[PDB]
Amino acid sequence: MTGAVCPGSFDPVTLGHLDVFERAAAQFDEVIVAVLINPNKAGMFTVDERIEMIRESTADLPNLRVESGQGLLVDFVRERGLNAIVKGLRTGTDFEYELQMAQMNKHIAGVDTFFVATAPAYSFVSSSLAKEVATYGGDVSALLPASVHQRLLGKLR
Amino acid sequence: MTGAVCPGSFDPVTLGHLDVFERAAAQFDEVIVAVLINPNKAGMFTVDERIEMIRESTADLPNLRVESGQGLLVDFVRERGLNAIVKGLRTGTDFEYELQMAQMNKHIAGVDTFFVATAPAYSFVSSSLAKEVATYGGDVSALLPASVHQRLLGKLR
Amino acid sequence: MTGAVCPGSFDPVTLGHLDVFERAAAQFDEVIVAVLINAGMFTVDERIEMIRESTADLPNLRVESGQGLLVDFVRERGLNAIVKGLRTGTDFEYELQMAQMNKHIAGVDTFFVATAPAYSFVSSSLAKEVATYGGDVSALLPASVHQRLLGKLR
Amino acid sequence: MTGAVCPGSFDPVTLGHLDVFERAAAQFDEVIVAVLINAGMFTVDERIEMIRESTADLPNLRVESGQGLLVDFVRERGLNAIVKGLRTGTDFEYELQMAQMNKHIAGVDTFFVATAPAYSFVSSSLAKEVATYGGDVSALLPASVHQRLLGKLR
Amino acid sequence: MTGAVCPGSFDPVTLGHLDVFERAAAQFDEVIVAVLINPNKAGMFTVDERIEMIRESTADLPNLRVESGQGLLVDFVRERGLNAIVKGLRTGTDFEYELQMAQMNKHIAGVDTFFVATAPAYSFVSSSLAKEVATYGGDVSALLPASVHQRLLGKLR
Amino acid sequence: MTGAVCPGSFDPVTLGHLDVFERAAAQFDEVIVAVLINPNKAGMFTVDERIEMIRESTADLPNLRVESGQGLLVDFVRERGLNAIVKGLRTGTDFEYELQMAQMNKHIAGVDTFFVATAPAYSFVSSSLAKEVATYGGDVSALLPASVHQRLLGKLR
Ligand SMILES: Nc1ccccc1-n1ncc(C(=O)O)c1C(F)(F)F
Ligand SMILES: Nc1ccccc1-n1ncc(C(=O)O)c1C(F)(F)F
Ligand SMILES: Nc1ccccc1-n1ncc(C(=O)O)c1C(F)(F)F
Ligand SMILES: Nc1ccccc1-n1ncc(C(=O)O)c1C(F)(F)F
Repeated sequence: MTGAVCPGSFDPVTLGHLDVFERAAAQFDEVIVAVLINPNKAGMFTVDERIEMIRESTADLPNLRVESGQGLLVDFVRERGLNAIVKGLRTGTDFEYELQMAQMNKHIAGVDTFFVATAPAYSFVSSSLAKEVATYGGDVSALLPASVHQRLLGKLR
Repeated sequence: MTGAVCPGSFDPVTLGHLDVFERAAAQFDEVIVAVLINPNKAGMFTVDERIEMIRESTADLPNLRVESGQGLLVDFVRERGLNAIVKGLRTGTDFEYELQMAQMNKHIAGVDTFFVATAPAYSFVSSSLAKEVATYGGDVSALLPASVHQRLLGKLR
Repeated sequence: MTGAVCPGSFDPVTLGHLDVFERAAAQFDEVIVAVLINAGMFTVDERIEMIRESTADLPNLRVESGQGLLVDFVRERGLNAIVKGLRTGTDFEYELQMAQMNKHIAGVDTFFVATAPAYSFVSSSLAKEVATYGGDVSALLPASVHQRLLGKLR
Repeated sequence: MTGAVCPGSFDPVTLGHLDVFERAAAQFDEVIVAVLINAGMFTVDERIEMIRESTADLPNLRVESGQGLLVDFVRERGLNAIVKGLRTGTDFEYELQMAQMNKHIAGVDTFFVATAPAYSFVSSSLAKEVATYGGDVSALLPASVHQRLLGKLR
Repeated sequence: MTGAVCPGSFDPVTLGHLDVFERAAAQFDEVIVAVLINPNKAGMFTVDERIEMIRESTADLPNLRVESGQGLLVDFVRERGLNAIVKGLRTGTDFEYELQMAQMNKHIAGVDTFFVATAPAYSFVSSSLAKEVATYGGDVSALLPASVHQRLLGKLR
Repeated sequence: MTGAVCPGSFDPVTLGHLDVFERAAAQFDEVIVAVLINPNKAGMFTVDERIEMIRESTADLPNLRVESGQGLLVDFVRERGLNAIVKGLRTGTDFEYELQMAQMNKHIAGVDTFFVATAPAYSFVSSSLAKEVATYGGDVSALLPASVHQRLLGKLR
C-alpha cells in the first residue's frame, strides 16, 4: 500500500488545498492530511475547527483521513508507516523555499516530497490573503469551500 | 494499482534522472520510464541505446519498465491506464516552465504531474551540459551511471 | 489623449492576449495592437484578421502590422506607452531588460499586467504544439481563431 | 477620463517612488497617491507632506491617506486601476497574487512598471537603515525628504 | 595585499559557510570573517561562542582571521583597509536580495561584493533551518562542523 | 600572486563588461580577459577586433591582459596557473544558469567562480540587445565604450 501526508496549517482550508487533497487521494492508496498545531501562532480557527472544515470538504475521499500533528513533520510521517509528503506549489519562489525543506527532510529522515502545481484558478488564493480580504468585507466565497465560508463569516462577527 | 510515468529524452540518462526513477519506484506500484523521441531530430544516442543505458542502471527496480514513444505525453500515459507523471526539478525557473506544461496536460487530458526536488549532488547535472563538457574533454564520470560514461566517450570519438 | 501599444507576434492570438487587449482598452483612450513581422503558422494579414474579429467589441482598439524598432512604431503614432501581459517572474526579468532599453533610447514606457489566472499556461506556441497532435485547445483560443487553426492543420 | 491609484507606505517616499508617480502621471489623466496607514518613522501627515512637496510639478496628481481594502479606496474614487513599480521577478510574483485577488474581488486592474535602473537597490527600509548608521543616502531621496530624515535621526 | 571580508551572523556557522571561507582564503591574500552582532537581539550563541566555533573549524586556513562587529558592514571593511566582501549564494532569490545590498554598499562606500555559488551538498543548509530542525530532534550532524553540533545540542537542552 | 579569468564573447564589449573588468582588476593581482572564439556563431566582430576593442577600453588597467580562448574554459584557466573565474550577473535568472556552470566547473577542474552584481546603470545592457537596437538606428552610445560605438557604426554601414 502506497501513501502520503499532506501537511499544512489550513487556517482555513482553501479550494487550492482541496484540489491538492483530491489529486493526492487519486494517486496514493492512503492520504493523511496533517493539520499542524503551532503554539506560537494560534490563528483564526482552532485545530478542531480546521479538522472539521477539512473533513466536511473531503467527505467523498474515503482513502483520505485528517489528523492534528505537532513537532517534526518527518516524525509524523514515519510514525504512520509512510515516507512521502505531498504539497501544492503556486509559483517558482514557492518552489525554492519548499525545495530546501524537502531536501532537508529527505536528508534527516529519508522522507520524499512530491509537489503538484496549483489549479490555475487558485494560483492567487492563500489562507492569509483570504482572511485579510474577508476581514474588510471583501467577498472570498469563490475561493473557499462552502463549509469554510459560513464559518468564516461567523468568526468575523 | 497505482502508477506513474517518468518522461524525458534521456540522451543520455543522468544520475539525476536515476534518482527520480528510484524515488518514483519507491512511492508508486509501477513506474514506466517514457523515452520520448523526436522523429525529426536524432539525438546523440539512438532509442535502443537510450533504453539500454536506462535498463542497465535500473536493474534493481523490479516495478520499473522502460518504453519509448512520441507525440503527446498524455496519450502515452492514458493508453497505459495511468494518470500521473513524475518529473524532477532543480530550480524555480524549472518549475515555471514545467508548471505551464503540467497545467496544459491536466487541462487537455486530466493527467496530473508530481514534481520531486533534485538530490543536491545532481542539481547541476543535465544531459546537455554533460554532453557539452565531455565534447571538450571534461571529466563527467561522476554525473552519469556506469552504463553511460564510456558509451558517451565512444560516441564522441 | 491617452494611449498604448500592445505588441506581439500573435501567431495566433490567444484568450490570454485578448484579455490583455480588453484591459488595456479599458484604461487608455486609444489602443493599437502591433502585429510584429519577424516564420510561423499564420501570415501577418491572417493574424491581423483574427485579432480584428476577436476585438469587434472594443471601439477604441485598432490593429496594424509593424516592423523594425517597436519604439519607432509607438512614437510614429504619437504615443509613448507599451502594454504587455506577464505570466511569471522570469517573464518579468526578460521584459524588464527590454522595457528599460526602450525607455532609455526613446522615452517609451512599458506597463505590465498580470495574466488572468485561467490563462497561466496558455501560449501561442504550446497551443499550436498541442493542437498539432490532436489535443483540444478550443477553450484557450477565441472561437474564430480555433476554427482557422484546425484549417491550417488539415 | 482615465485614472490610476499609486499605493504604498512611502515611509519615506524615495526617488524610485517619485519616478513611478511621474510615469503614471504621464499616461493617465488622474493619479491619486494612496498613503496607506498600517508602525514606522514618519506620520501619515508627514508622508503625505513629503510626497506633495516632491510632486508639485505634477498638476494631475494628488495625495490622500487610505485605510482598509485598497480596492475600496480605488473604487470609491471612481477608478479601477492601480499602478505600482517593480524591481525584481520576486516582486512580480508576490504582487501578482495581490493583483489577481484585487481583480477577482472588485474588478480593479493593476499595471506594473519596471523600476528605473538607477533605483534598483533603493527601498525606504534600506535607506532608513543605512542613514541610521551614518551612510549617505542623499542621492536616493528627494531633496526635501533627505533633510527631514536627518531631522528624525537627531 | 589583496583581501576580503566574509560577513554573517554565523549563529551557528555551517558547513556551507566554511566552504565559502575556504574558497575565499584560496583566492585572496587575507580573509577576515566578520561576525556581525545585533546588539538588540541575542541569537542562540554568544559572540565568543560563535567566534570559537568558527576558529576551531578554520585552523588549517593560515590567512584567515575572525573578528566581530556591528553597524555598517562597509565601515568594518574599510577600517581594515579592504574593499571587498565575499558571500555565498544558493538561489536566484538569494541573489536579488543580496544584489540590492551589494549595490547599496558600492554606492555608499565603494566596497565591492563577490558572490560564490554554494557547494551543491549544502544548498539546503541554513543556520536557521538547522536550529529549527535540531530544536525538534532532527539529526543535523552532517550539515554542521564538529565544532558546532554538540554545542548546539547543549544549547537546546 | 592571486588571479582570475573574465570569460565572454564580448561581441562587442559593453560598459557592463568593462565595469566587471575594472572591479576584478581592483581585487586580483592579475586578470585575464578570455575572448571566447566559437566556430558555430561567428558574430559581428572578429576575435581580433573584439580584443582590440577591449584593450582600448582597459588601457588603464596594467594588471589586466586580453587573450583569445577556445574549448573548455577550465583548461584555459588552469593552463595559465589560475583557478578562478570572475563574471558579472544582471538578475536572479542569470544566477541560476551560471550557477550550474559554476558548480560544473568546480566539479570537473576545481576552478572557482566569483560573481559580481552589475552596476545599476547597465542592468539592461547586453551585446545582443545593443547590436539589435543599433541595427535599426537606435542610439546605444551611452551603453558602449567610445572605442566600440564608432566601430559599430562602421559595421552597420
Ligand atoms: N492556493 C493553493 C493552490 C493549490 C495548492 C496550494 C495552495 N496553497 N498553498 C498554500 C496555501 C495557504 O494559504 O496556506 C494555499 C491555499 F491557501 F490553499 F491557497
Ligand atoms: N539533474 C536532475 C536531477 C534530478 C532530476 C532531474 C534532473 N534533470 N533534470 C533535468 C535534466 C536534464 O537533463 O535536462 C536532468 C538530468 F538530466 F537528469 F540531469
Ligand atoms: N548554505 C550555504 C552554502 C554556501 C554559502 C552560504 C551558505 N549559507 N548561505 C546562507 C546561509 C544562512 O545560514 O543563512 C548559509 C549557511 F548558513 F551557511 F548555510
Ligand atoms: N550588462 C552587464 C553588466 C554588468 C556585467 C555584465 C553585463 N553583461 N553580462 C553579459 C553581457 C553580454 O551581453 O554578453 C553583458 C553586457 F553585454 F556587458 F551587458
